[PDB]
Amino acid sequence: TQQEKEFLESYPQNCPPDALPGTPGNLDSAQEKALAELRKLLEDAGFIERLDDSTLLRFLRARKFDVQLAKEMFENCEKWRKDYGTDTILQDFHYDEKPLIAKFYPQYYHKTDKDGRPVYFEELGAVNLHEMNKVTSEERMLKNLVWEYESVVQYRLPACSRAAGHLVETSCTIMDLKGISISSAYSVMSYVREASYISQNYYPERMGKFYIINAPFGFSTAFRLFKPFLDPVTVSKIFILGSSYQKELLKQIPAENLPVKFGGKSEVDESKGGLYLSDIGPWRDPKYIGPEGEAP
Ligand SMILES: COC(=O)[C@@H]1C[C@H]2c3ccc([N+](=O)[O-])c4c3[C@H](C[C@@H]2N(C)C1)CN4C(=O)OCC(Cl)(Cl)Cl
Repeated sequence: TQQEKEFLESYPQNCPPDALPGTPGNLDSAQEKALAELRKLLEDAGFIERLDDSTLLRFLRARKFDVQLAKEMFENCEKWRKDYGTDTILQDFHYDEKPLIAKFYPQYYHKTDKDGRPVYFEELGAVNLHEMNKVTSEERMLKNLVWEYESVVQYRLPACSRAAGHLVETSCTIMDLKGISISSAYSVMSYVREASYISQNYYPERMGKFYIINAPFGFSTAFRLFKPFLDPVTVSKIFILGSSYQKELLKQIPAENLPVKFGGKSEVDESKGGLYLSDIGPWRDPKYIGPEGEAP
């Protein structure tokens, strides 16, 4: 439609030249041929939405540029979007529980990284599902996850792209394991498995950086010993850190963007919900909000 054209022209469209190959603005002739092919197949099948360069190149990158497999992945995602109701979830779903249960599984976005990525915080080690299940269900926790993802697509990434001066496609995740136990790890395992399935199949190439902090000794030790056998791309994206994580985070996230509790300088009003109920970032700055309007 013409409104989506205005939306896609409302923010920078190119990744920086030193980003990964196959990203927007950094295609060779082979990759460019694959995008046009993939696009032709999907139009011929009757798809109209989500055929912009950024979306298609993400599915291509997830399947090593195999057009047929990327089309299959796109078709699986679109089927889920119809069954789950994802295209209207921002209107349909209302997580009014959140103020009651946020402290039992803290999840919040807060500002951006040095590359413009919105930073997502998950205090998994604090999880208390026994108390969380008094108020809400796992199905509603997953709806809230998809709601956030959709809010990242529609609102946070376009604002982050404008604030950074280049296309921003991905998040930066900080997962805090402080307080995790074997018991609580098993309790959250079903949720995490569902979340990962959704992320990997329906949001490919949206993970930019993933930091685990306060990892227990045995978990941390395994990654240290197997890091040499891991893809150097993987090693640049995924970090398993112990209790001295502050300096590593500050290399990735400006001090004024990183919350105090994690070694930064960024502060929020603890009397008005604190970080758990906050959603601070460029997507709340009118200078960086385009025709999509401001996020809910
Ligand atoms: C619209 O896009 C968004 O809103 C992003 C998408 C989301 C995401 C996409 C894909 C994967 N993924 O491909 O797997 C993945 C995530 C998780 C974190 C990301 N953001 C917090 C939100 C982490 N994540 C994952 O599963 O974590 C396990 C590993 Cl493999 Cl990193 Cl240890």
